[PDB]
Amino acid sequence: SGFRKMAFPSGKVEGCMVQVTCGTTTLNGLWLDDVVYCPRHVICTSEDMLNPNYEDLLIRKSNHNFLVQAGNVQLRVIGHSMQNCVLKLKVDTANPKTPKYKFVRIQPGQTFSVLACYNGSPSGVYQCAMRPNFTIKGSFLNGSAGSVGFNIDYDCVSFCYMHHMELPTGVHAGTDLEGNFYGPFVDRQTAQAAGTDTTITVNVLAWLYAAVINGDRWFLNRFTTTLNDFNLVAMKYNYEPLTQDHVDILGPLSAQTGIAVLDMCASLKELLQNGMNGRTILGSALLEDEFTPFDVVRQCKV
Amino acid sequence: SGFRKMAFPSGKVEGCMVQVTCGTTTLNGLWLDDVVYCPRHVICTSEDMLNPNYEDLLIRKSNHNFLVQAGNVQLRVIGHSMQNCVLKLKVDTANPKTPKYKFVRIQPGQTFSVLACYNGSPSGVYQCAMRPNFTIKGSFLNGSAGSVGFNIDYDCVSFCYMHHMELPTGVHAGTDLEGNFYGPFVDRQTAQAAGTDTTITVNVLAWLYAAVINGDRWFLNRFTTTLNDFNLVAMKYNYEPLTQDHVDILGPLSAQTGIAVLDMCASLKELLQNGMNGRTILGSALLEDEFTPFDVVRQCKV
Repeated sequence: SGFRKMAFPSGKVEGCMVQVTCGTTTLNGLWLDDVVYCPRHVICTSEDMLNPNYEDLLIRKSNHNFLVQAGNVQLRVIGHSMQNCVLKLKVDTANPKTPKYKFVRIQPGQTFSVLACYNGSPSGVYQCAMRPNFTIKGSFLNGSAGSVGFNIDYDCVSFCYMHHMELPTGVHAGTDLEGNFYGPFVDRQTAQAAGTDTTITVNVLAWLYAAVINGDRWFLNRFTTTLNDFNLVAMKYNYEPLTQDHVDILGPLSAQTGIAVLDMCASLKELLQNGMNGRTILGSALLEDEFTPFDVVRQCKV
Repeated sequence: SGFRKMAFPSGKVEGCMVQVTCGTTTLNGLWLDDVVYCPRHVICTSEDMLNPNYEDLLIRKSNHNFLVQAGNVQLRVIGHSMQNCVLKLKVDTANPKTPKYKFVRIQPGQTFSVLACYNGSPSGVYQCAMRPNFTIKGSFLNGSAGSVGFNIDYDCVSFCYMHHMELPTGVHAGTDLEGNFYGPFVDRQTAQAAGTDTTITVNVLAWLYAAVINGDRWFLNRFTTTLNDFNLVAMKYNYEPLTQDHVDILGPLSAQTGIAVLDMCASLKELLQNGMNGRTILGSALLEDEFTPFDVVRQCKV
């Protein structure tokens, strides 16, 4: 037993990280088959981040202006093309370590692992969620751009995030591997800011089921609620609405614990309105919302 | 910006995990060079749980009774030995993925990355601290014994933990890689209890520094303290003693923030005597003690 924020094993992604350098600017790239993906802001210099004309910057670059190193193996670039807000650098050598993979765009509320990398070298792996306001609360220093987020299912890597930038409140914004940003953000210096964030209700319910599975059940009670009475309280506490589809998705955990979803909602309602009164749930004094139902099922097994 | 529980990249350790089966019992082993290390209770049957005599159980086993599979490769056991609570199975092939490595016995309060594995297949990675009472709070189900904990420094994997068992309170116990158990525990299914745990003071101070680096400053104040006076307060709250060597190890974080270590001690003292008044620090409503000073510098150093 036990329940922990767990990331996926990072080995399959580690062998895909490379360093991309354009002039004096270096960040990380993702080397799959004979293509290296990286944020397009690598082609800027200090006099360019204000209003970059990315189309014109890239045309004026030649293939020999991109220095791609996979460890100490130099990869020769033989084509460069725009992919929305990332670059696809074609190289002459296929990555021998390319895993089975797909590119997937994740929904707010879904989790993934992040391999934080600097200078093409992995530093750490951690788990995090795509927030409802399309940011992630990551841990990233300067040079982390091009670090990727991913899920792994039966040795297939589903890449879902590439890191681009830090917003003024310290949260992080980035794209999918098709180069489209999550949320309204742009890869320019603007006054852009994260919108107000909310709590991921279905995940908090999943985590309370995990707590029940782990023998932590002081917050269960005899009350039940309707879905709508729950959602009115949830709104008041800046929680996302719970849909019928979320209730259905919580079906497997409801069956395993014998606790109906709307009874757990009654528990959550009481926790929102009265607090924990000094108690903890799974070691936490706050309600945790970065575990999905799938994360609980995979970690708690049967 | 941002602060997350961050594990080391797991690739180097993933290539060392194998499956060891004896009869109906399966768990994980660690394959380095031509030796597989695994918990000795793989040789246990139903009648052996309360007081196994492991000398007897091992003599009743031949090299052929041990099935080792690395991926889809059967490894031939050509030798078997018991050292303390682990078994060393000599196999006929050296692991080609053996990383540069060492075996180390970690000290209480130190942290490590755990690669949780079932059937020889890594499932997840997460951070754990060796508690002062020599347990860890992990996430381990049946079949996870032989999962390892490790740190990585300059491509060298320092193995510090092999998982063996779960105590009745739901916390975890295991050995170093020479098979010596952390704490007074024994690998048998008896009523065992850990001592009351204490809080790892140097790590709380490290995390307060992480909070300051990330913009939380509300708990700072002008009071300072002696090391001696603070340690009287720590003793009163079941906090570990702070040594002068802890103070030295916090110096890089005092340097980056401008807060003298004994001033941070004064802040911690006020936090313990008053609580947080519903405020949070780095997102938590509790003081967190599972980050070492090195852990904070790894994520925060400019």
